[PDB]
Amino acid sequence: MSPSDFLDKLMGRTSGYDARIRPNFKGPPVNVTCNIFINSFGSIAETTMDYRVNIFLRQKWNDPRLAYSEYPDDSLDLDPSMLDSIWKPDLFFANEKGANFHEVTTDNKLLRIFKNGNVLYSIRLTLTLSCPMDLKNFPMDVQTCIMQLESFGYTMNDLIFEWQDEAPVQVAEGLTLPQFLLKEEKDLRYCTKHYNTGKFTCIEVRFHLERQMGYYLIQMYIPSLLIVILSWVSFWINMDAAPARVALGITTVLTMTTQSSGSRASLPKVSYVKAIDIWMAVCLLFVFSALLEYAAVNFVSRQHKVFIDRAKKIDTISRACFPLAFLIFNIFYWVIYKILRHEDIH
Amino acid sequence: MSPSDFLDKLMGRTSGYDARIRPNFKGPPVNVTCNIFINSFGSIAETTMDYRVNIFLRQKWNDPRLAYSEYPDDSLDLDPSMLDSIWKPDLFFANEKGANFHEVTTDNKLLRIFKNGNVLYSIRLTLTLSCPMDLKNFPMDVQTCIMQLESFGYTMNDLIFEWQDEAPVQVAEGLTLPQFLLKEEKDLRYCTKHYNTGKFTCIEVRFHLERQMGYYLIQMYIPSLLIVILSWVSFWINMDAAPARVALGITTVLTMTTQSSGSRASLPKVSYVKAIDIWMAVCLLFVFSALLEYAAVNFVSRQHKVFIDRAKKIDTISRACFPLAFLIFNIFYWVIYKILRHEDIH
Amino acid sequence: MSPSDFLDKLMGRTSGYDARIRPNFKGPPVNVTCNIFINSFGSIAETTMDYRVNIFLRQKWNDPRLAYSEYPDDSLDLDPSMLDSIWKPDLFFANEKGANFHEVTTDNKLLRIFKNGNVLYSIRLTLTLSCPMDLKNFPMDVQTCIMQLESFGYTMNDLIFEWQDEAPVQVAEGLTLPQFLLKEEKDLRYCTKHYNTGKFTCIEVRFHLERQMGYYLIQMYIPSLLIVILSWVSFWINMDAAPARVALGITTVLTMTTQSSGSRASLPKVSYVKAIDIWMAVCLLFVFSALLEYAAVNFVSRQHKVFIDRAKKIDTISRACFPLAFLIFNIFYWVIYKILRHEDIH
Amino acid sequence: MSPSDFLDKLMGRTSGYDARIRPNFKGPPVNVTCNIFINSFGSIAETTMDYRVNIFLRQKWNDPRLAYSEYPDDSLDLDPSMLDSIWKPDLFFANEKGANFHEVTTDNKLLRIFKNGNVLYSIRLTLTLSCPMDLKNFPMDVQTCIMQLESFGYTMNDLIFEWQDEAPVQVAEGLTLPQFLLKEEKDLRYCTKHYNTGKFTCIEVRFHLERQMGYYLIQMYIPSLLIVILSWVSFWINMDAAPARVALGITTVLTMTTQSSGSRASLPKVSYVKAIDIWMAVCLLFVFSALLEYAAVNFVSRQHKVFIDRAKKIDTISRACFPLAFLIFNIFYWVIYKILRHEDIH
Amino acid sequence: MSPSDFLDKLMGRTSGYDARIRPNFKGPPVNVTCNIFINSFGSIAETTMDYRVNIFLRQKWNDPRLAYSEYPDDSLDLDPSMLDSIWKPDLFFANEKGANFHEVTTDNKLLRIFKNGNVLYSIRLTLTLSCPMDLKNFPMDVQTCIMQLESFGYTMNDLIFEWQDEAPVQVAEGLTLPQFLLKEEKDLRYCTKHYNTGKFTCIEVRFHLERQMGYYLIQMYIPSLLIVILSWVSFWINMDAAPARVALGITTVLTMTTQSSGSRASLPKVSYVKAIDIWMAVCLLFVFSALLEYAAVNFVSRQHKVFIDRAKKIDTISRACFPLAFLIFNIFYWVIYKILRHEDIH
Ligand SMILES: *[C@@H]1O[C@H](CO)[C@@H](O[C@@H]2O[C@H](CO)[C@@H](O)[C@H](O)[C@H]2NC(C)=O)[C@H](O)[C@H]1NC(C)=O
Ligand SMILES: *[C@@H]1O[C@H](CO)[C@@H](O[C@@H]2O[C@H](CO)[C@@H](O)[C@H](O)[C@H]2NC(C)=O)[C@H](O)[C@H]1NC(C)=O
Ligand SMILES: *[C@@H]1O[C@H](CO)[C@@H](O[C@@H]2O[C@H](CO)[C@@H](O)[C@H](O)[C@H]2NC(C)=O)[C@H](O)[C@H]1NC(C)=O
Ligand SMILES: *[C@@H]1O[C@H](CO)[C@@H](O[C@@H]2O[C@H](CO)[C@@H](O)[C@H](O)[C@H]2NC(C)=O)[C@H](O)[C@H]1NC(C)=O
Ligand SMILES: *[C@@H]1O[C@H](CO)[C@@H](O[C@@H]2O[C@H](CO)[C@@H](O)[C@H](O)[C@H]2NC(C)=O)[C@H](O)[C@H]1NC(C)=O
Repeated sequence: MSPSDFLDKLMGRTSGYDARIRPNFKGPPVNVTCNIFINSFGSIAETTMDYRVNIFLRQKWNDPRLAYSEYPDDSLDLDPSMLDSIWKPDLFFANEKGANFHEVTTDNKLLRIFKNGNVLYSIRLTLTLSCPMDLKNFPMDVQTCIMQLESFGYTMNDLIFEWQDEAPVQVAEGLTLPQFLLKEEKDLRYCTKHYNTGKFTCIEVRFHLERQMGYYLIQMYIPSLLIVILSWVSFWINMDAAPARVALGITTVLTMTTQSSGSRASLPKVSYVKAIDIWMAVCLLFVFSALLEYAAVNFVSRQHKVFIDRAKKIDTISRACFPLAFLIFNIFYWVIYKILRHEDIH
Repeated sequence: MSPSDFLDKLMGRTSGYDARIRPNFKGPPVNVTCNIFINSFGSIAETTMDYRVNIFLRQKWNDPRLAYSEYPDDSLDLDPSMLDSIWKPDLFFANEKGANFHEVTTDNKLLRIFKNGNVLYSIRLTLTLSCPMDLKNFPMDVQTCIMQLESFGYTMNDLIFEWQDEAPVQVAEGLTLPQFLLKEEKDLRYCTKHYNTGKFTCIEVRFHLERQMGYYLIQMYIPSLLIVILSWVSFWINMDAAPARVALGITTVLTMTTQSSGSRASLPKVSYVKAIDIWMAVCLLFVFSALLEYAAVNFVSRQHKVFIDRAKKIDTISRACFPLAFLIFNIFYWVIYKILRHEDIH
Repeated sequence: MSPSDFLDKLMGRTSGYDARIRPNFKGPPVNVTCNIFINSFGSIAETTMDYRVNIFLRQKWNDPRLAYSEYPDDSLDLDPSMLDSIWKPDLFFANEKGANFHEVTTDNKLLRIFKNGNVLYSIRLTLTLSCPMDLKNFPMDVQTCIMQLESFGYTMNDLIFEWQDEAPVQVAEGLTLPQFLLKEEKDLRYCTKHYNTGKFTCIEVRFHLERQMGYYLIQMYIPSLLIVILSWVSFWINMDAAPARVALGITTVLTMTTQSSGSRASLPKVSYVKAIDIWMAVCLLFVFSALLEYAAVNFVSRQHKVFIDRAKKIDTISRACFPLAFLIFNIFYWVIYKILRHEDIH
Repeated sequence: MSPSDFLDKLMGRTSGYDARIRPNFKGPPVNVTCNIFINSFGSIAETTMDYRVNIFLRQKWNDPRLAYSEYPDDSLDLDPSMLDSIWKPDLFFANEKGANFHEVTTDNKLLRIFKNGNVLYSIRLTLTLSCPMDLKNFPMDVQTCIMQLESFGYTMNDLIFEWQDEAPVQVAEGLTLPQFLLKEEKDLRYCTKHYNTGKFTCIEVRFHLERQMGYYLIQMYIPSLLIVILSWVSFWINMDAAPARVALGITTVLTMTTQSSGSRASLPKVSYVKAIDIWMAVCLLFVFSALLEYAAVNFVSRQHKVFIDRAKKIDTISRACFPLAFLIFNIFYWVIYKILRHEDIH
Repeated sequence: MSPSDFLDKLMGRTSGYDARIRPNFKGPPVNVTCNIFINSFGSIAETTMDYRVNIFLRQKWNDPRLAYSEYPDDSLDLDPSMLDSIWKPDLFFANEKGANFHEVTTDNKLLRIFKNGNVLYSIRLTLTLSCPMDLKNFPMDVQTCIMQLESFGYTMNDLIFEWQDEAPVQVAEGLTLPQFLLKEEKDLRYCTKHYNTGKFTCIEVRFHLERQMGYYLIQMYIPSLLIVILSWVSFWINMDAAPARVALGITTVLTMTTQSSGSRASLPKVSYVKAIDIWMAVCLLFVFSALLEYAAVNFVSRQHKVFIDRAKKIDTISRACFPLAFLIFNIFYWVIYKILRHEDIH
């Protein structure tokens, strides 16, 4: 009746329970059903290609040696300090770079035991998980982060992991990300590792994150468009003001180069072309073409009177031709980069 | 009479005390009253959306098995090394990203036991707590940091947390923050977590922090206003000095772009518009309009004499119209951003 | 006679010594005298408002139960591994953000026991201590760092800390700081904490640090003075060279703005005005006034001959008036900021 | 038959097994065969000259005292908590700056014991390994990272390490690096340490990494080439526009200096010349020569008419001579830096 | 004969060996001879004034109680897990800011015991050691790093440290440093600490590091020399081109200021003058003098014809006088900073 003697009667030397033996030795494999609650989600860094998460991991399995029939209550929520005295699955995260438990006050490790021997085991973890990021279409990209739960020491004939049938991944209410939107749907997949040591169980969960475009509109696109429009001002300046137009061209080209360099400041040094790179390259080509247009005008207007009329015609043609070509480029760029974004994330 | 035998007579194998059993087993839930002393408060980072605090956490509860009637003194302040031999609540901080205890010399873990079994337990902690920050109205914003104290392994029928009736949150005297002002009032709320594992107790405390505006006046607003005034100098320069006025416009526009980029250097990449963004955008529009005004003057004054008088009229009109419009914008901006700040923090 | 049996005869089950009981139970409080040797001193960061120190902490007290009369030698320097078997004071550092012990080879924890029971206990620590910094007069400021030694679990009726009468704070010979000068005198004060848990002993030591001005002369003051002198060159250029003088004014103003922004790069975002801020503001006002002077000259000289003579008079007056006013400002600035520095540090 | 008594019958006080004695005491040395699975590979930093890896390390050896003949199954995959009760080799990584084990849930330490006493021991590690990098030919370099497995406490007469005959190094499928390509072939070598303490076994594995050139084309080469082409525009401007051409030369030279400084931002301060340094130096020489060409033209054209024709001839010659010389330099540079890259990596 | 009983017969309760007593109690002090193997050497940071090293530390002493006469072999290389059961010296590093042991696989702690009781104890450590750096002559300086090995708990009458007579400091073959050259000779000195707690043994080793000058030639000296040569181009431009020459002077002065600021980017904020500071100051003075020369020419040439001839004479004199004075300064600077470097390092 007392609780103290029941605790060590269930598991102990008198009971003969061995925590080094899985519940069904030399029998069917242990079936562990897992679910995850995401308390926080952030620190998504493209430079290191990883993200930090904080979760409650819940594992449920069955231990026949832990079945009791004395206490009337079906479930026993006991003290989370006898985890060392019972068998537990050897779960680990395959793509984890860094993981830690939480020891604030009492370690966060809930354990409930049912009448039939069902064990529920909940533990709070902080993980840093690697995420290979495809940075093509970078300002308008969608990334897929994965989380793999794998057995390290037991093969498929001893330990099998399964996702819970209902709500395997829950997210804390009000969880928002400053840079990304987390899609409501989450993919559950069956990884299965094959090493030279054998076959090991694995379960995978995939989160989809869409980058928000407002910051890049404020920071990169609008300043570059302003530089292009500023370079167009040269066409309305008197053709005899050589220092003015030449300085306009120089400053616009150099500023465009600086902005192109700065657009990849917080990104890994990937060796393919991104969407922002295409935008910056076209803007640089536009400002360079404006400077070359003035160079042609200056060269033509001193060939001595059709040489003056020809330069005036070049300026008047450019005044309308540059914005029209830029508008056509903008239409094509935005249409094709909002059409690629209609490709299925899967 | 001796202290040594009393210490292990109160809790030990002879006494039969079990630290794995809560004080009132199969009875009413344990009522733990908590209070907090804030020793330090700082490291408020908008990029990571967290703040670091150092606290003394005091928990008081009642243990009937710990009631004694031998020693005359009502309270016993004993050695803080037998915390492992008594039951303690499993408190944890829900929004904590990182927590640590202090082990300098002797671990800081005071324990007092009263005659009636009242236990007072004080522990020094350093916490990093996540704070979701609303950066709209950024230079003139007010943030609300929260701290949640929650039970991990016990449900509401076993463990209930309550704030102390008098002085639940105390702050160290002379505690100041370089960037923020901490409001005297603190909000105490009742969170209550509902997971698939059950219902768990929670208590919340909210601190209000008002950002001080002096640094942003020195660093961002005044330099931008100086750039705008500098761009106004062009209107008083001779209209024939094309390189001078064109260079003025170019340099002011490029400097304005650089300042706008630098105004978000230490901020998260949020995708909404802040107050400083509106200010920078309007200043950029003003300097761009000054350059376009000179472009119009230069184009008009060479159409050949009303063409010269018209350009002179444009310059004389701009000389008065630009500062007046800027003053009207300043009045509206500051009035509406000191009117929004009158909205109740709650 | 053997040492091995004497070691556990002094403290052990046979002796009846209890390490959980203070030396004079139910009697006068234990008087612990402390002294500190500073091995290193550095990492003074204004952004985080803390400094890192490395110390040897020596505590001396009396334990009557540890008095022996067998060995002829008065002092016994024993192995530093039986610290767990004797009572020790629960000292801690109130303003410490981070502390660590040193475990290189054998842990650094000397223990000597005298014939009369006097215990000397020396331990090597590394501390990060918070220092609230008053950054007014920043380039020519004097800071006061404090170190508080406080009892966590014992009140004044059980434990009292005192500084040693002679040499309570010693500094390692040749200890220098790259940015600061450490004053020879150190202040010893009596803090005493009053919480809702009671009254706790505290002792405080204050170090005074004077910032050295050579780096700021090389880095900030001289470049700004050079920019001001460069802006004065405009007064000697021909008044018809509008692009030259206008470009001089623009570049000087923009460079002054950049230097003013950079002068607060490694400082916390405080919301008051510092001395370097006043210097930068006055230099910016000077260069802006030079540009406005040229704007006035350019406007006046085209009003058509007294209009040319008047502009020449303005230039000739400015040539002498600008350096004289700057010299007067320099005299006042340096005099009042070397007069404020004569205020007593206490 | 029971597992519990078999576990401590194999190794324990009853068996007489001593974990402090190697399997063949006073006999032939223990032959440990090792293999490695690389789970992740990244964080290759030139500044610190190290790279971070995550591996599964598998060691196989023979322990005659662990041979059993009771259980029918040839292999026993037991609980990974009795590693302390058996002898294990003292492997360590010679070039490791930082190493850590993984304790997520159950520590990742698989152990299998065969009928004949063969022990297979697999452990998950995260290593930071130093890599001395030869940065000559930096944008087009190939680096060789090494990993050394060495015995610390046993000499060659007690412990010998060998690579597994088949698949000693496996890489996870889909493992990619943002900056480098990892060559399929891996070199296996026999290091052998000779200290004053004796001779110690060592085995080495070498990975070859080729840097991808796309990022440096986008970031460094193309902007510099654009600056050079921009400097060529001066030759087509009217020779009387002195401020325009002089400003072109100044801006191109200063931008070239800034790009040369920025090309070594994320590199160690090595004291030899790299390929990117040669490219930047030649580009700087080209833009400086363009400015000096205009200086010569300006000086010649005012010697007063053959002085005007001579300056025109200089400009017309430069118009064709500068791009031709730059093209010849580009041909030579790229040919010799894609010829050096044909040198055998070994 | 068996090894297992011999291991605990040598040290154990049966033997009576006490690890808390030094080998010769109440006798002559223990003489520990030390030597060091440097596996790696790097991370020399001037900002924090420290360097990181990785070493094997070998200590040899004599323990009479450990002398055996049973096993025929003179030396026993036993398992490195019984270090807790024998006495060891309490060595520590006086100038260490951070130290860590290596626990990869089996902890790296070799122990050999000889027939006569000689103990050899080797341990792998990673240290961060503070190094006070004299940054006068910074680009061409030589630094001296020290390493102190000191006893913490034992005085000179109990424990004495000595360097090994032959090869006390060995360096791994092929050890190179990107920024420094490590001199072959190493100084061995006798520190001896005198505290208020007594006299403590210490041994010191000094390494000499010479900074390599190639990086600073590429990064700082050559760009500044190019800026000076660029400023000399103004003397060959027509004296009537005021915007061109004035812009040349402005850009050269501002770029020189920026380079002077950037030359101390990765250095502590010391308050004395370095060699690079002298170089930058003289270059800044040269470019400022060129601008002032043009200002004088512009002022003189409009005093209205001897006023034109005088300005032409000033320009022609400057054309030869500026490079000659710069060459003389270069000769003096390099001669005296390669003469100071001939001072003996000791
Ligand atoms: C774990 O789940 C697996 C899969 O459902 C179970 O394996 C099945 O067991 C039933 C009952 O004995 C057999 O009829 C099936 O043929 C098995 N299928 C496979 C693929 O093995 C297994 O028994 C479960 N383990 C436990 C302990 O209940
Ligand atoms: C903890 O506090 C709760 C709330 O005051 C107590 O619950 C009440 O107990 C009284 C006395 O038995 C009952 O009359 C009330 O109906 C209870 N209310 C509720 C909502 O449960 C509880 O008894 C306290 N626990 C202890 C150990 O004193
Ligand atoms: C610790 O120091 C205090 C202060 O000197 C001692 O308290 C005094 O003790 C003497 C001797 O009994 C009394 O006459 C005084 O009245 C006490 N003064 C106060 C303010 O308490 C105390 O006894 C010392 N403790 C020990 C163990 O020696
Ligand atoms: C480990 O491998 C070595 C090398 O194969 C073995 O050494 C050989 O052992 C055989 C059998 O006794 C001898 O005939 C050879 O002369 C040995 N060669 C050398 C170079 O020593 C060694 O026996 C193996 N160890 C074990 C325990 O099997
Ligand atoms: C450690 O070394 C010291 C110095 O050599 C030894 O001290 C000497 O011991 C000899 C032999 O007894 C004496 O003759 C000398 O007078 C001692 N000199 C000094 C300065 O003390 C010491 O004996 C050595 N310790 C051991 C255990 O051998």
